[PDB]
Amino acid sequence: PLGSMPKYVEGVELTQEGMHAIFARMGYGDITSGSIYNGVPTIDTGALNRQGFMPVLTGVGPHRDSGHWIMLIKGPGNQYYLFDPLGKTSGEGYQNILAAQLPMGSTLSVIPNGSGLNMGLCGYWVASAGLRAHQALNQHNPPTLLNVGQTITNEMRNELDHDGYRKITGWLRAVADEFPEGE
Amino acid sequence: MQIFVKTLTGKTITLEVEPSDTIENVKAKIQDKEGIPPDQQRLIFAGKQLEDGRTLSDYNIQKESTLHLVLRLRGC
Repeated sequence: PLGSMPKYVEGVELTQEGMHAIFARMGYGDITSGSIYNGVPTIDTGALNRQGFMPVLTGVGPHRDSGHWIMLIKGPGNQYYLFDPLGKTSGEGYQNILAAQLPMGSTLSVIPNGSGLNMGLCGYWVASAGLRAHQALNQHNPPTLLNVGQTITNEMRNELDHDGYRKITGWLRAVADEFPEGE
Repeated sequence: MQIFVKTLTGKTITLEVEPSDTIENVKAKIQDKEGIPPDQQRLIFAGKQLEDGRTLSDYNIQKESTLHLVLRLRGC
């Protein structure tokens, strides 16, 4: 019988230290991240505006050790955006609880990307498409929200081929920040 | 008598604690103030992770000294 129970790479999860570490390696310094803990968000909006973005660990809690990374993005003016690699509906799940933490007069909109293109691969999409969405939404003449969501969806789907999976799996495996897969 | 506990999401948390007790006691104080159970907490004072039985002046942690709290959470 095919023995050796197999450690699959879709179960590599990023720690808080790992997320900070990924942003540091990319060059954003010692950033402050956010979270939603037992249903109450901690998001430092000063640091958000200073950084231009903030990763937010949702779905964690007293008993929930694993959860869901998303990206909070600050746009031009008082517009903030929520990027969820799982798609528009999932992010709309957090729209409200995150909106109540932003400055008075703010609006928080979810990037309308499609679900089903994530494939259980964590962190890479928030730490890649989120930053690219930030830059897209903050240029002089930004495309509409629909257009950014469309391009983000197409990019995740096209990067879905073998080569892309190999590149992602190399990155995920290179994450010596032991959130086990059973390890 | 007052020590600060700062976190990766930006927060400072004042904790009143006559420096003479134990690290599990600081963990209990943080659990009360923010609801995070003690077993999801790693406490680091001045590049040193803190052992439970070890006491607060074992680690020379004085008043106004600041401890960093990292949570044993992770997400997909």
